[PDB]
Amino acid sequence: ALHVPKAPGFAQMLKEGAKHFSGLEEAVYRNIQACKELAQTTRTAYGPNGMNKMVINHLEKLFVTNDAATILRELEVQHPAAKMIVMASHMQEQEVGDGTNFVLVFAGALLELAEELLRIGLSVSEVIEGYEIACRKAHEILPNLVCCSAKNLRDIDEVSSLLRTSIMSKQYGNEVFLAKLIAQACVSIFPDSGHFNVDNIRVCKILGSGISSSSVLHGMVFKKETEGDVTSVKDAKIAVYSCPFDGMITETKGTVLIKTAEELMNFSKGEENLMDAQVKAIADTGANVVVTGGKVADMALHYANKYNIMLVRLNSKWDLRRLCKTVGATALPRLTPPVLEEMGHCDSVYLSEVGDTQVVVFKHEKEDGAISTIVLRGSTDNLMDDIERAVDDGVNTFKVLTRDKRLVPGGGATEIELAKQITSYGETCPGLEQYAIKKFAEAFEAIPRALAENSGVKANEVISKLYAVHQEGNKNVGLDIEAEVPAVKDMLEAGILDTYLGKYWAIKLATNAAVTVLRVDQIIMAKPAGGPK
Amino acid sequence: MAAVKTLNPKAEVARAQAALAVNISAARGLQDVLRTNLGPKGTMKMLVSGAGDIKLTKDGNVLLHEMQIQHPTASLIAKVATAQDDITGDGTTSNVLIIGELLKQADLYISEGLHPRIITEGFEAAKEKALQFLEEVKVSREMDRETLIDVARTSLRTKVHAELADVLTEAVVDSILAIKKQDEPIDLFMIEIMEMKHKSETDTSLIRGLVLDHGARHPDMKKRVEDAYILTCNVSLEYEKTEVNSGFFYKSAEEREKLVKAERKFIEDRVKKIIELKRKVCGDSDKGFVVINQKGIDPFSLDALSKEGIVALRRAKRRNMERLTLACGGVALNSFDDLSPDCLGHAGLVYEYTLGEEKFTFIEKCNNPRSVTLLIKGPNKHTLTQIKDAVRDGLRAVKNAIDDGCVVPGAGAVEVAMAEALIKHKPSVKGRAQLGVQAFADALLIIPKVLAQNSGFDLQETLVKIQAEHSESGQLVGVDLNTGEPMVAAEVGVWDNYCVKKQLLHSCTVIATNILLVDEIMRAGMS
Amino acid sequence: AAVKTLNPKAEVARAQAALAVNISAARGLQDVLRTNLGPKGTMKMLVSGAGDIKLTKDGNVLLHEMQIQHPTASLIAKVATAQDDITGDGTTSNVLIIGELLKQADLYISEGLHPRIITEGFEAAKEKALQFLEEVKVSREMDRETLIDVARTSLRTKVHAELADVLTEAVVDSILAIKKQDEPIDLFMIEIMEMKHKSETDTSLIRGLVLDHGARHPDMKKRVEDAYILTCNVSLEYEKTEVNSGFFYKSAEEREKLVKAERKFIEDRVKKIIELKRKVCGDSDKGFVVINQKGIDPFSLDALSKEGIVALRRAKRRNMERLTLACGGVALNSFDDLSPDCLGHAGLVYEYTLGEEKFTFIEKCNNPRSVTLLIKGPNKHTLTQIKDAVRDGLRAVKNAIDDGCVVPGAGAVEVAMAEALIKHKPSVKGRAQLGVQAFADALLIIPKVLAQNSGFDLQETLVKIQAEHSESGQLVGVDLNTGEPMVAAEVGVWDNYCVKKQLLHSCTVIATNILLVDEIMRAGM
Amino acid sequence: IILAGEMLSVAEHFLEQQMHPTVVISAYRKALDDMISTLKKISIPVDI
Ligand SMILES: Nc1ncnc2c1ncn2[C@@H]1O[C@H](COP(=O)(O)OP(=O)(O)O)[C@@H](O)[C@H]1O
Ligand SMILES: Nc1ncnc2c1ncn2[C@@H]1O[C@H](COP(=O)(O)OP(=O)(O)O)[C@@H](O)[C@H]1O
Ligand SMILES: Nc1ncnc2c1ncn2[C@@H]1O[C@H](COP(=O)(O)OP(=O)(O)O)[C@@H](O)[C@H]1O
Ligand SMILES: [Mg+2]
Ligand SMILES: [Mg+2]
Ligand SMILES: [Mg+2]
Repeated sequence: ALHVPKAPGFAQMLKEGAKHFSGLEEAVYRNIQACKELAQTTRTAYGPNGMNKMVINHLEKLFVTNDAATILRELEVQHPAAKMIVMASHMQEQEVGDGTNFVLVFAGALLELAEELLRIGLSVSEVIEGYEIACRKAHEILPNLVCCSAKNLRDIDEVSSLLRTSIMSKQYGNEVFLAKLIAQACVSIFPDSGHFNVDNIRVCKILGSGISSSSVLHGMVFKKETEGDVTSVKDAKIAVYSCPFDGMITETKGTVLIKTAEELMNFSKGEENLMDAQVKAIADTGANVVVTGGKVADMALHYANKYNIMLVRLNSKWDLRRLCKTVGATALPRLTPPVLEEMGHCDSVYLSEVGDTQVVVFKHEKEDGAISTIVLRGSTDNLMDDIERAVDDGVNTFKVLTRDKRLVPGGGATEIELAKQITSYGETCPGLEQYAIKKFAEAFEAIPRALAENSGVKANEVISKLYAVHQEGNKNVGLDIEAEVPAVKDMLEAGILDTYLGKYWAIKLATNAAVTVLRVDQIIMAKPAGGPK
Repeated sequence: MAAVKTLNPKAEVARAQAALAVNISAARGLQDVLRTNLGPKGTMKMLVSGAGDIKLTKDGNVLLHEMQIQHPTASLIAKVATAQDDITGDGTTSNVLIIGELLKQADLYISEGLHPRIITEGFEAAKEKALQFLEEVKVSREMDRETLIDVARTSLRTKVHAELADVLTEAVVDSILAIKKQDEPIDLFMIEIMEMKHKSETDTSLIRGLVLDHGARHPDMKKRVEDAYILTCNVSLEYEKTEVNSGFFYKSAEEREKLVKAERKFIEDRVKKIIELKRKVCGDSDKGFVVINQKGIDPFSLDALSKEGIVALRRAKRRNMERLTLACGGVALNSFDDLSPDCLGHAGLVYEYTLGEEKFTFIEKCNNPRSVTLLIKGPNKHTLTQIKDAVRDGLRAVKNAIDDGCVVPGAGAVEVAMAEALIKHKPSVKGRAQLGVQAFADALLIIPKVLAQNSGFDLQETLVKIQAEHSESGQLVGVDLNTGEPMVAAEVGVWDNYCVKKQLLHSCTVIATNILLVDEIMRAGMS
Repeated sequence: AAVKTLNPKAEVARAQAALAVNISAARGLQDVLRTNLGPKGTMKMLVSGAGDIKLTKDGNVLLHEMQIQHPTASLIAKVATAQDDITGDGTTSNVLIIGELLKQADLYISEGLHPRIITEGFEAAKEKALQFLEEVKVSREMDRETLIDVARTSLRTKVHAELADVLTEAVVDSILAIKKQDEPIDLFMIEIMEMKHKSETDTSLIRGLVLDHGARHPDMKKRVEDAYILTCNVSLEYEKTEVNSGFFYKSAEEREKLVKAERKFIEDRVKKIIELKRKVCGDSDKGFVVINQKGIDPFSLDALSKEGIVALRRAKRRNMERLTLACGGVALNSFDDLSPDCLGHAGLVYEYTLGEEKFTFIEKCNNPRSVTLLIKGPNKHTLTQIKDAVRDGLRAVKNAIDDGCVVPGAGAVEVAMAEALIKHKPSVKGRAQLGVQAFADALLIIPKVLAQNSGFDLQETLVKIQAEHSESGQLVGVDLNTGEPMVAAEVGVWDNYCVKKQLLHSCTVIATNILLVDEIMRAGM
Repeated sequence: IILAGEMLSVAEHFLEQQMHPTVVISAYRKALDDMISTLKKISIPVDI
């Protein structure tokens, strides 16, 4: 009478390390608690007043940032429900580029309120149906909340003003300068064709001079040196070769069969003459810069130096393709001289040193080109990485604006308006789904609440003021960051705007993740065993 | 203790009633776990692997495979369910439930001193009668689109969310009707199932063509060709080494260059054959070639093809040869010795889609494709896996319905009627096998019980309501999962595959009979 | 679970797991103890850790001697222990009925029924069953024949047939001897002495006492025909002063005088005994036996033997009352005022030597109100088995005497009760009819187990018996030799009414409590 | 036990909303006083 045996049936047949959780308390409440914990971990990094977190992964690498997706990626999340929410956040990052923290916070609030509803008496099916109805209502409402449109994407000032809000959450203090940089870089790209490519914006991180010294270059920068003696060309005529800069050899097996003394004495001289002829044929087309994707032979280098030809050796084929795009050359597969169509052109190619790193610069004087690069300076590697993350967020925002030009007021104004309208709609709806609809509406309060908490004010006063102001009829009013007391101000005139498409996708994904978590009723976890990767 | 333990000391043995107790306990445990899967109102289970992969599922076979169980009887039942899934593609949870209830009902009499042999004899007599009744009750009907839609709904609603099921029904029925040749067996290999991971779950749809998970490897090839000729080939266009160890011998750099230029003549001949065919077929820029190759293409040949405005794909799947020849309508070529415009397929639109680091090529707007693809879209990997399993079940269900014109009313109506018929037939069975017949009928009654239980209603009261309605009316009334009242499953549209029911009866009876007759379990292969 | 979070080293079974665990344990106990029921049951060998051998088919002994560490097993063991302590019979039936009640209840619970409805049905069925038991009991005058029938019905189920036949006469005669009209029966007045020198059939009843100790001084007589019994509780050995006396002398003569004078206190009481003996019997024909609860030192033994007095020392405390009731004297704690009227009389006293142990027999009493049973057997385990059997038989006969009623056995009463419960079932509202049916089926386990142990088949035998009962209305049981229905009253298979009532009450209560347990939890560490 | 658990559960909501525990404690004490008052008000007498 001192031991409780395992119940007969499945409990006894379970494996040695496996776990089985079933029912509300064992499974659903535990999943909700785990998701709430994850949301709490990421909550403090939300908004302009969000705080960076220094995360060290299993490889002893240091990450400091407030980008929610990066933080979740570097955290070794183990609880499977939190894993599902992290997958939702990563999907939001991949689809849009911003709103990962919104997805996480909204999902956490939804799951918390779902636990509340389950405790007061509702069933899982009713809560799920209520959330689905409320999500449909929110997606219907949102297009009516659009305040203005981009209406121009070739203007530097307009694009910078549009992109300021996206890169104000990260790098709050100095966002105008970064906005101008990213606006110039994006306007260089995005030709008359409506298609915009994110990969056409390259980022080069050169350490030392503070991030205020960063600039935008219409071309590319490679952190390497020239093979030859020539180190500067002012009327570049780049000829790109994907093959090694050496005499091509057979593919099965090549052996030099010598049968007489004369052949032995003439072989090396003939090979050298052939290489010289090939290099001179290349040079006679006017080409003065040669870019090769492979190694450079010594004889080829010597003959290129004789004919005053600049040699650059690109290790990665991705860089070779990007250079071909940005110059206008075709990567030849042999050592044949390039025809006039395949010959690339650039305004200036030269070797230069920035800080203590030698770089090769392919610079265009024109305000155009397929590929543009941003040279990031700074006093720390981590700082430059964070600035690069902010640049990526801004570029993704520009891409979204190209896809959809509609914008909604930021600073929690859209969330408060959505909450108010969904609460109004849910009151008219009878049945047991009204509780779920009202909780879905209330879950939108977590965004202004997080903003107010991070700004250091009382969230409740801010939310009450927002409801009041939206009650008179101002739907473009959000909280004011630059105030020590809870206060609100108009966001349309302040320019604090976030993309409509981002909000739409974030709401959809967060709702889907919360519903998917709620649908689970049993968990059968296998023995963790190993799995290093 | 026993003989085996005497001969082999490190042996585990269960004898006489111990074997029956062990087997019945294992069956009861499996049944207790799988009770909650049955029906569209069943609960969704979450499975985490050792590596941490998350799988949301409701399928009985999928759940059984991902169980953390090492029991022998569980292994036997899992094998039976695996066979059921392999052949009919549905009814795994019903299989497990019926086996467990058969064993429980048999034990209910065996514990009263009755021998298992009599129970098995009653089981086989009841199975014969039940098969006769199922033959009587099936609804032979030519199946237009509506009946197939009803069957696909009856499966997919049980597998996934209602709205996702509504989309998947149209998808699966249209695909099956597209690939179905007249009075010919349906080849399910001709429906490619491709997963993309960017849109929502309801964005999955049917493409009247083909989708390939790879794209052109040359940046200069066209990303979208409006009018396209299709060349499906199984010829390697990359460099090939001689089988008999050739090696090259030269005495000068010029000779080496000559040998290098002349070592690609063999491949260049085939490339120029393709180029000549393309120039003969289309002399303008309106049309174009898409060359899908099962074998690789080296960069030289890719460049040579791109210079002529030809998009080429390499390393295609083996099944894609048949799929393209059935969709585009060309001829798969293993050599270019005699290639003519008549062997070229056609496609009304070919374009490439980029998703992250993966390329997808769409071959659609075919004339009358006999092979289509089901593009599965979702935000999560586990969502994609769940949709793929549901689509497999729906495809199997629709194909099963097409195979035989009959279809069986669902919602447990058939089991209720079968149990009543067995009870009526019981006096005709001579001897104590009437006990086995009664046990078989009560075991068949498990499906409405579990359906009513999962729907939240009372079990016994709902079942007696259904049985009373069926007895007084004679109709095939099932369980209405919304109200618990009797409902005519035929009129509403809750249909079940006749082959699935027949397989359930046969396999469940066979395995239960074999298990009941087991009187010893031995593990003495060690040492 | 919630509990495991507070205490990580806690074992918890919750919801259906608790029911499964409890019912599995009950079924295991039932499966073990099925084979015990009825005279056709099977002997069980019980070997302890030290190697002791016990042969028994008693339910309580078997329950205590299995190696079980289960909570439900512990609860059922406590219930059976109470049953044995109060009534002395029905432990095996207790376990069987509890197990069958839980099994029948689970048969309906697994269909989604809530256990509360089952317990309500159990309560209603128990009330109706007690009413029927009151209606069916047979009030009789407990003569010798009826008591013999009851004793046989117990002993035949506990031991071999011929041994049971001997023990019937022994038990019935002892109970009739010690029982005073209109007075509760004191079973402490029946001494159970065991000897290990002859066959098991030599167990008999002695109209007196047998003492496990004999005379210590060799010169005392080994056999006295007519004796006066002096039952006393007075120390006859040297006693030390309570206040640390000590002796002080100055010569050897003084030491001798002090040695002689220090025995005067005990010598006075010895002289009192001797003078009383001389006054009572002035010849050598009569005898004098002194049975003392306290010790007697060798000096006093020698002094008594010089007068031809048999003296026994360190007797059992109960033997004072037993000798007072049998011989008829009075137990004395002092010799201050002793008269020839304080002496009991015995018509024969003799000593029997068995190996290293000696026994004293006190027979031929006038009207012994306290007797002894001499268990005899060649083995220790045989003696233990006979002791358990005679305990059960004495309890059965005492129960039969206590209330003038007795119930027909052989499973007849359970069959009739089940039929009456089924007939009464429609009168019960709600779904408690399911609990009533479960209770009736649980009650039907006794004829089923009897049929199995007799070697027949359950269903056919049970339907034959039920059909006979329905057609005739008589109390028909199970004929363990033919399997046919048989009237238990006519053949003499009787059961104690108190035992049946206790069975019903205890089984219903424990089953109701177990069915209502939804969590088994061990978090005391 | 149930009441104490529920009161702590509902106080956690306020502790997570930048409310100092002393305010919650004062509110709870006022609530307890009014609970005592109401319970005494709705009581009924009994003759033993
Ligand atoms: N100057 C500002 N004043 C008030 N709110 C702002 C301001 N800039 C940005 N926000 C708000 O910050 C939120 C963005 O938070 P962020 O840290 O970018 O999370 P995510 O990256 O998940 O979008 C937006 O909802 C926006 O309304
Ligand atoms: N809409 C519905 N209403 C009532 N019963 C249904 C409905 N859909 C399906 N059913 C019944 O529920 C059962 C579903 O079984 P299912 O969960 O698919 O088990 P398996 O996967 O083993 O086939 C079928 O037998 C069918 O008769
Ligand atoms: N000679 C007999 N013929 C038929 N039935 C009998 C006979 N003797 C006893 N029985 C039945 O067998 C049962 C014996 O139970 P028993 O082994 O004494 O269990 P317990 O020791 O727990 O009382 C009694 O209920 C009685 O009705
Ligand atoms: Mg952001
Ligand atoms: Mg199915
Ligand atoms: Mg007994």
